[PDB]
Amino acid sequence: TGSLAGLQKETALSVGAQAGLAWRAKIIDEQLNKQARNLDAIYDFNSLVLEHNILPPVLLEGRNTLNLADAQSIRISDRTYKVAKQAHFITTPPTWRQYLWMDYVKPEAPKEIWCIYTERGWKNGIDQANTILEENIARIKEDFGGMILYRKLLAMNMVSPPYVSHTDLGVTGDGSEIHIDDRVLRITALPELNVNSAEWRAAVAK
Amino acid sequence: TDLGVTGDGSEIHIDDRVLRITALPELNVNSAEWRAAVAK
Amino acid sequence: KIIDEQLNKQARNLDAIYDFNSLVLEHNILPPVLLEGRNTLNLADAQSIRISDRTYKVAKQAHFITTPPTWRQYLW
Amino acid sequence: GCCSKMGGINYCDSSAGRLVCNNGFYSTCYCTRHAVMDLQFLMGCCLWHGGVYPQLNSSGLVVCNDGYVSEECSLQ
Amino acid sequence: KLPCRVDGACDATIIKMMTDLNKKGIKVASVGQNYLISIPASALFADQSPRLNWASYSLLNEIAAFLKQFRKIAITVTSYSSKYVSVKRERALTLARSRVVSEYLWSQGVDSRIIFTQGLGSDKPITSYTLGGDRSPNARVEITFRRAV
Amino acid sequence: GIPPSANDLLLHVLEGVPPPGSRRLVVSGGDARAWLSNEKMYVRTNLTILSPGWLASMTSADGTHAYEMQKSPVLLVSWHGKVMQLKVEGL
Amino acid sequence: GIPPSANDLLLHVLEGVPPPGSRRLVVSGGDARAWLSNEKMYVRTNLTILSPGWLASMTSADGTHAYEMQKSPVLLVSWHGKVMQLKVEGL
Amino acid sequence: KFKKPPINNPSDDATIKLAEAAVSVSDSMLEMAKVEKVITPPSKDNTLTIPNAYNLQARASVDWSGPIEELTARIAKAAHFRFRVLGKSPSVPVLISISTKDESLAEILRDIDYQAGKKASIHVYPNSQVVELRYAKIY
Amino acid sequence: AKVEKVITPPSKDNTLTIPNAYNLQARASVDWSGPIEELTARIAKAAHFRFRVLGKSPSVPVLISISTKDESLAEILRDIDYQAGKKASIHVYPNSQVVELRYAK
Amino acid sequence: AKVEKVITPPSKDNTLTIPNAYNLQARASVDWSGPIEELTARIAKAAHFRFRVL
Repeated sequence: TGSLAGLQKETALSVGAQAGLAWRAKIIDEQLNKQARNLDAIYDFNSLVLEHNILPPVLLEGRNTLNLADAQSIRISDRTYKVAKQAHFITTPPTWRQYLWMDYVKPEAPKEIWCIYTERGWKNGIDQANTILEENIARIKEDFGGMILYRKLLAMNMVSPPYVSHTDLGVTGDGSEIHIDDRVLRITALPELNVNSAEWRAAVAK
Repeated sequence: TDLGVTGDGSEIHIDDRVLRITALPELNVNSAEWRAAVAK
Repeated sequence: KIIDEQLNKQARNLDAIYDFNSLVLEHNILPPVLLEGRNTLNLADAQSIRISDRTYKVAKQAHFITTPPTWRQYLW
Repeated sequence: GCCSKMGGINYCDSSAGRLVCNNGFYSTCYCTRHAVMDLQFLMGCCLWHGGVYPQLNSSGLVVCNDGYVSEECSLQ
Repeated sequence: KLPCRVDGACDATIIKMMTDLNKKGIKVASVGQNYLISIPASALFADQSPRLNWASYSLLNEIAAFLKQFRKIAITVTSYSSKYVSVKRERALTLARSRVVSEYLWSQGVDSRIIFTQGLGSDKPITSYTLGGDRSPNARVEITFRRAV
Repeated sequence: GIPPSANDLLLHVLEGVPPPGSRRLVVSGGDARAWLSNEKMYVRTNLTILSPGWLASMTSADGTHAYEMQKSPVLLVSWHGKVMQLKVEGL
Repeated sequence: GIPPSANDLLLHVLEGVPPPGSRRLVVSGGDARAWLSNEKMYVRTNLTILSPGWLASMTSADGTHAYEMQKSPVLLVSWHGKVMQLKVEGL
Repeated sequence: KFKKPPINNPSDDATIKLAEAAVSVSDSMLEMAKVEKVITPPSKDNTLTIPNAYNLQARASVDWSGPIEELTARIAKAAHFRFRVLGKSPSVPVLISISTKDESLAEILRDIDYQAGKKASIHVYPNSQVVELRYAKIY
Repeated sequence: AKVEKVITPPSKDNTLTIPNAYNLQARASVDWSGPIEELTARIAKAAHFRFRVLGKSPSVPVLISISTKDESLAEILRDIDYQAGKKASIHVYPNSQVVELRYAK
Repeated sequence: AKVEKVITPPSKDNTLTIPNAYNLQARASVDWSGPIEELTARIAKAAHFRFRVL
């Protein structure tokens, strides 16, 4: 071990990690509640909804793509576009509390080297809660950015808008139950990317 | 091989290029085409 | 450990000496490895021998790469 | 003592991975693991390979994930 | 097992070097993340010649020991002088002074990537009192950089 | 036969969302994130990977790179013209 | 095929009578009643439900709303321009 | 003594991460709004539909996160105007979110009309002193 | 490297120069990855020039990629002409204010 | 290198493509091991020249 002249406990982490995770989750929830109106101003899902209360789809973009498939051959691409999620009817707009709110339940179910390992478990729990919050922020950022990208591609005429057909029935029903004005709404064409590049429109900003 | 805008309505690629090497390097056995080098 | 410290002290000279980045071909292809032999004799058995003046052999073949090799994959 | 001969530690800026003192000066101490460290010496064997393949061996041989055998971690 | 700080650096040592340099007479300034070291030419060179004194190497060692405390990418060394004969002679003098100063600084162990050198002659004076020669306050060398992260 | 275009998980790696079914890896020494899904590493960073070699690559609009490569406990990166190493745990 | 028009239990929810075979749920924080019949909540209130999303809705003449939705232990409502939460117990 | 001027309260890493997300959300919105403005140039403004008059210059600071009709009725009642509704309200309610500080009632009504979009419209008749909210001919 | 590198003299460099008209120094902000003709027509319309095409479009169109935040229209046109290669060329006539996209035979 | 120089004699030099001028004579000591664009941009910024990418 070193030179020739030199030749010649585990439960503390487990009980600290849960308490650190719960405490950091409570502090994160309080910090989220302090900034409720700013988050509502930033993640405004309500003003991105289309005409017939339809949530816009989510689009993903990649640039400068290379793939080494095997030896002797490679495949490269300039840009790529993908439809990650598809449009559908909604009744309510989404909110940030379904993405960012962390779960808090108070743990009420509980010395020479005990303190340092309890502190190590405390730090591990705080780091785990921070990682969970970072992943939630990345998820909500992706879901907002795809809806922004859909509007930009619709402005540059690369996606098709959804198509809505409505049928108006009159006074329907039998003698035991009537409905006065019935309308059935159905969307018939989902949004999709186009491959005919001759109809794409460019934008030059002065 | 140069491909333009390829794909379906759910995923597109703008400019595709497929590169493939066709002949590996090899020694030649015809000694009549070798070139000598004299350094002054 | 001592050899690793000696390798770490002379790091910037090793990249200048074993510059694999300057030998890469046009389409990011690593060049092949060739081996050379001179003045070769073989005694296969009695009453018969075979001699050659020079010999050339391909040891490894060219392929596509994304990154050049470094000396740390060999010497560390 | 990180912010010595200053006003003490204000907070950990995790965007840069550094502590901030009570004046407007950045501290030299790290406070996140995702900070710019000039790491040049790393420990462990089967480095510059896939790592240690996790089988338990009857002999003292250590094999990497790409089939290479590490003589340094191998028992004699 | 991971390091807890950048090696060979301490905030108290940084404050001590800044206080000692400002007490002796070398100007050290910091605005935001930019740092400036201003040095009079009489404390480094002879009378209007690009020859260093033998006793100024201790000052250059102190400046190098201050410069090793930070992490940085590019350093700029700029030289300014006064009017002696013409503009060509003073421009060549300032370029030679910046070359010698940056040569000794690069010989010492500063961990920078690029060091730039320029000599502007007498184009940018900081004081309207221009009666002195090499004792004038507007004959100087300036070392500027930005602290990285 | 036409070679495959790319892997579609790299868009989620570019956005920062981990692929489903993967597990996290601990990266020290720099600003990078890594995940392991199918005995392959997926790395999200804005540095330049130099030594170990990658299989596929994508780039975002703001300069963030996404890599697909084999598993390895060390990465060699260039930060601002200076070469350093990143250490990967949890493999 | 033509989609179904509505659920006829919402008329009884609007009147205030619970559906038969259901069970009561406890609602705190506001003026609302809830019942659980077929792993679905039926909510009678005059507030506006914002976050969780409902499956069907009816409205009475005096401004009372009836909702059909999936079960959830929390409701997000708007009272008079202010956003608050309602707690649902007994699920 | 060496100091630098910004010394605020200590920060939280959660707020740091939220700020890092929000800056990139903000400049994505800025780029996309620039592209949309370049592609489609607007030509008409709602000053013709909503003109100003006397006793519409009383001011208000408002923070509202609910339906449009109650807020519009409160603005009309404070402006001493009659309130009229045309059309039928949809089953999915029209939701607005307004957070201003010390601006005129005409500007508030114009911002509400702009945020309503394709679902509702606001008209003001100063001769009859009438604020009208009309719903869209949709569904 | 000195032996291996081959260059060209600047006298016979086949690259479009700056036309230095007054209307072509206006800054722009372009993000585009597609056909050359639509972007060139939009640049001409922003620069208040006329736009004309001589040649025929191939089966596979010429694809360019321009992504800049603050750049002049003449520099954008120079980058477009460089990225087009041997398949297309862009000529600028300022006396009769027109741009011309000429395809390769 | 001697064999390659004997086989292929070079004929052109990049002085024509990259000429010298005033304020390109400031000096620098550099130790760079990365991509070309950032280093070229730093050299152009120190030389007070505009930077263009094609």
